[PDB]
Amino acid sequence: KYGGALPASVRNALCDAEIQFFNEYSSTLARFQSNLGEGGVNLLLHSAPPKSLFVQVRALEDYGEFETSDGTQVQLSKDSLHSLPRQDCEMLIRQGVLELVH
Amino acid sequence: TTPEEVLRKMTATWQNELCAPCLLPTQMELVEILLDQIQGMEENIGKQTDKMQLRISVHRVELQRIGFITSDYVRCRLQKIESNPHDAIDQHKKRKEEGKSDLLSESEMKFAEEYALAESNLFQKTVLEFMPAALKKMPVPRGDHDDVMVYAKVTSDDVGNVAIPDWQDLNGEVILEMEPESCHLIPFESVHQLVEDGNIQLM
Amino acid sequence: MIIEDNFRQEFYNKIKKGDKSVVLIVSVDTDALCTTMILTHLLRCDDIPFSILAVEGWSSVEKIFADSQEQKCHYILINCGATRSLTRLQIPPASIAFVIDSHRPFHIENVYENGQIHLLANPSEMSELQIPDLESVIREDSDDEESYEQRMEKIRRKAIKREEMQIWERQRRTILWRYYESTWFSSPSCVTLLEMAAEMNRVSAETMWFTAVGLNSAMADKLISIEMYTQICVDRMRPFVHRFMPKNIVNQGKVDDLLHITFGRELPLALYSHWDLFSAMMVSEYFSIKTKNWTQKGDVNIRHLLAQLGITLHETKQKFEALPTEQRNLVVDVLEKEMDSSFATFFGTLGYCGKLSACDVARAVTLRLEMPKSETIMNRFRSGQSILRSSITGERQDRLNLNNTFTSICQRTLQVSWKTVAAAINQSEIIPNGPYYLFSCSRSIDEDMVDSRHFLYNTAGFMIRAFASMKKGRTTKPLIAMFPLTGESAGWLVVTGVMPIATIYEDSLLKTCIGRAFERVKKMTPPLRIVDDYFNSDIIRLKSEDRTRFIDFLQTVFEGTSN
Amino acid sequence: MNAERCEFIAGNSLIEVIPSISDDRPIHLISGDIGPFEAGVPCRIPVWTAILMKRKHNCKVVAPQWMDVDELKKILTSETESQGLAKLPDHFFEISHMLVRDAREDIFEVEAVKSLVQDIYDRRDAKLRSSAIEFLRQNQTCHAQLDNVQLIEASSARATLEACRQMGAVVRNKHESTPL
Amino acid sequence: EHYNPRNRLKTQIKRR
Repeated sequence: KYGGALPASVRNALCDAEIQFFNEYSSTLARFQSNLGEGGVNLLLHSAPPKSLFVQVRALEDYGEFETSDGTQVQLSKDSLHSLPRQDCEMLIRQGVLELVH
Repeated sequence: TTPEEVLRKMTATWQNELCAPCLLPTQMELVEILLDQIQGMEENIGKQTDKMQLRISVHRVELQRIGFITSDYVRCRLQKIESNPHDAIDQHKKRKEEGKSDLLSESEMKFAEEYALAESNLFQKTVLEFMPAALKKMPVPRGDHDDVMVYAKVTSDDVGNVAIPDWQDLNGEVILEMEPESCHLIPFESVHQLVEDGNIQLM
Repeated sequence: MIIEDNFRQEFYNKIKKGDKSVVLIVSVDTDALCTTMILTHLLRCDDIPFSILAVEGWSSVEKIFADSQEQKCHYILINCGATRSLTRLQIPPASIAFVIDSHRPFHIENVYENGQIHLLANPSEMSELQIPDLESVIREDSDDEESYEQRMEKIRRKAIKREEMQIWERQRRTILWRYYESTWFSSPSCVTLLEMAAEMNRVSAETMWFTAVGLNSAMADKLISIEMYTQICVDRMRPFVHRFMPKNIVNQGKVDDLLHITFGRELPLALYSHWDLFSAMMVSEYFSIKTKNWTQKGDVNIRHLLAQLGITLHETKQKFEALPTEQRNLVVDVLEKEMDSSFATFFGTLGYCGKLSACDVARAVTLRLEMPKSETIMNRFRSGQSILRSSITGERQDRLNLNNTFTSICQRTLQVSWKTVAAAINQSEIIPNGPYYLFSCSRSIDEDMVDSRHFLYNTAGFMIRAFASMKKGRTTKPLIAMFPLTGESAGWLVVTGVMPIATIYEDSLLKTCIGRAFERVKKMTPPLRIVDDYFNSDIIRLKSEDRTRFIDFLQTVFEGTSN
Repeated sequence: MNAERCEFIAGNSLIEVIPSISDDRPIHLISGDIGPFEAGVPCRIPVWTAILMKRKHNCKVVAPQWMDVDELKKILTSETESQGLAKLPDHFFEISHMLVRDAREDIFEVEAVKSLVQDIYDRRDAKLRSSAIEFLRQNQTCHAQLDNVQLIEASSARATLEACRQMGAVVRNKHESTPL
Repeated sequence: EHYNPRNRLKTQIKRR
């Protein structure tokens, strides 16, 4: 869910053995991910069938300078609209920096 | 063999893997070929000086589709392994003893062993170290896919006959004929071998 | 630099070649919204990444430029940037600015920048702008620095050159003082982008509809004359109409699933087809001035007028949708012949859904953009975008949102403006103050509406003609209006003004000078607490304490121009 | 498996378009070569590529032959007369919905085509409902034949699989309870 | 030279 991290409100409910289990499972999953192809694969990407190449997004906070995979710079600042490639900013959509605009 | 054939085989594998209730023999070879093809096309586009033209967009959308297929296949198999890791290792060893094709690749087997150890640690620290000495063994459930149904379509010409349980008399069994265009509602264990051999497509 | 031709090669290809990052800076108004809607479609066809920023004051543009000194950008400025020198704002040294703006005149420094600035102009507009030649306004003043007899000769030549420099400066100050005489609006921006997209063959009914809405917004906001609107429709818009007509009616009358656009006659009433005709008439300028309905005799006058025209009271007082079609056509013919105007507009139809008018959609988009000021600027921008997209679909929820927008705030704005004018006349708020008339309130009826350009321009233009109809000899002076604010802007006033009724325009352009008068009031000493951040020069904010000194200073300016 | 993945598989079909752009070389996709393009001369490409070009105004889509009104009437006649499900073209409903969504300008006799497709869907839905209801009264067998079912029709009807799995447990309990 | 997937597949067959 979202990015791969536990909320503080969830972590306060756990015991130490469960926290250890989360860290062991995350390390095992990353180690498996590193062996796919040459450079590894992020399995949180392509979570649904792709509808289009570009997405329209609204920036929710002053993240600052960002760069696409083609080397184009973008200045993500609060209350601004962008049109970006989907693969590049899917992670920021998951982490809550951007939201989709319909 | 062409990449145009490899992708077509991979799509049918993906559909069967989504529909089947348990773990099919592994096909990571096709995944590795298609990932290498994605990387080669990416570097070839990177050598271009002009990118605002139609060809580059068509190529990039095709790479998007192939990446979706491979990622969804690997995610489905990992979610199947996480439900019961010891049973997966047991079935792989039994197929190796029977001399059949592999159930798990090397990386999948390594992931299964490491996840099994990580899952064992939590139970040992929470409960099992406090038990009396007789009750310190780790429980592992048996398999659960006994009464599962599927929708199945026949594609090969010469499939032959299939046996199913008899609900009028469960001591015995009933024999069915599979004509080569038909669709059936049928138990999975009757069609398991044909799904492995590729003579049946699940729906 | 001014670009007058060849816009695809001069402007679009330089963005398509992708060396720098692409930013749009947009003024928050309806015409700018429609221009943005066309331009981003053209970019998304070619898969160019871009970003958008919305502004409503010069200080926001200053902050955007100030934070960006290390970047490299193609800036595109929409309905802002023409009337102040951009180089005195901190343009980043590596970036380029393109300006697409309908304000006039261009600032002379923006005209004669070396090449960091490009200004797009309408076809053949250079023949009318009458910009001064370069050496009369810009000079290499750096080069003014420079035996006994040779020393004396150098003293003589320095005296000669200093005197000729002063002669040239006197001519230059006269030329610039006449150049900055007035402000005015040229053609709307989105027509140019429609013409540009027609070259690329990426024009459709949606872009045509957006252009029609953007053109009608300038008419509804009292920015351009009816003659200029008619000329734009005859010249530039007519070649596109036959493309999108419902000519599939020839194919067995078949109602297909596509948007179709037609052009034709229309009643100039505000919201008559989404309302009832009596209520629509009683808030308009024309029928209010004709019947004098702020007085006691207004109800009797309008009843007698309807009896003369031949329309029943029940027909006027039921909802306009309820009438049969032939009865509707008869009533619309009678009222069109009564109002006697040359107005015509565009209609859009989609399936079995109700027909819409571009003028009505323009009013809805404007009132969702500009109000209320307690909401954030991006939220107002997104609301206007949603309302504009709702007009090109047959979906039930979208059409329900559009009808709610029609039947609440569009009605309420007209009613509040009429109440303001009626209270002004009935309690004699308008007084002479020398060379101009002055209007001031005890309280404003709704302070969310006071800061809107649409509300201010429409209300003041109605008020001066209503005041001048009561008594003869009132046509030769301008009107100045002041409204107070409360709450978080307690102690402030909003100030604007309107030209005299008797003014004659040499052509269709509607030039005004009252924003220039306010601007020259600001230069006087000791300074006054005036805020001048808006892109429109004839709207300002003033501290409540400086009202008396402001009245005296503005009288000094108008008297000094009378001298 | 769900409707989005059904549409994803349906995108791999081939369809004919007429370009307005032109190009010299072929395009070497991993799924095979598709080019070259000449303006005004038709050629066959995948459906996803056709929709991608149609959004960019680079082509005109030519509808399939089974979207003719006479052909749709033939399909409706056969579906009405047959007791079981009649045979259809591959990915019939998915391709119909995709083309009505993205390319309805190029379809001819659009409302009649749309109404005929809705009629075919309505009565095939009723046939599948009646077959499943009649199956769930059974106790003697755990098998049925469902020839010419589409993939999206199979995807929408997965409650029957769960119901049959639940029924099998009670049948097995009765068999184990039979005395000896 | 014009890129083609088949040459890439032949190179990977030689690699593996």
